[PDB]
Amino acid sequence: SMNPPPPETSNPNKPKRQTNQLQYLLRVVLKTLWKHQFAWPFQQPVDAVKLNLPDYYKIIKTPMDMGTIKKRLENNYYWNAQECIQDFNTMFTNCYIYNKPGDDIVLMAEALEKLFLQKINELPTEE
Ligand SMILES: Cc1noc(C)c1-c1ccc2c(Nc3ccccc3C(C)(C)C)c(C(=O)O)cnc2n1
Repeated sequence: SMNPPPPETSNPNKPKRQTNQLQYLLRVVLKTLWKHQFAWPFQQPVDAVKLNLPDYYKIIKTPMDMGTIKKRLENNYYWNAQECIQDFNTMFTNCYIYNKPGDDIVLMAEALEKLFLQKINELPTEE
């Protein structure tokens, strides 16, 4: 029972929406990040069991990953772009909180975050 359940990718009680900004986040931002050579460790939830990180979910209480973000986008889980941007930010910050500066995973995260920030800089106007 070591890993927690993953973050939800759908919810019957959460209102759903498609916006051009959310479309951009899936088509341009996530797509660009997903194919980056350092993306793979972020493409699914951290498996603290398999990775032998027994304290991971003791430290990180709001886990997030690009696999979850991808599904949320594909499922129209979000109401707005801010919610999705928040998930990306949580993913990166979690990584910086858990690992030490100069760990390879942190360098990988930093590469992805730089690219993330460049793509969301050109987030289009709503509608
Ligand atoms: C993401 C993330 N956030 O915190 C941690 C911790 C991770 C993380 C780190 C490594 C992962 C990983 N491979 C791995 C395992 C041990 C040492 C070094 C690495 C790499 C530098 C190659 C990433 C894998 C994997 O090998 O499948 C998956 N998720 C990981 N998450």
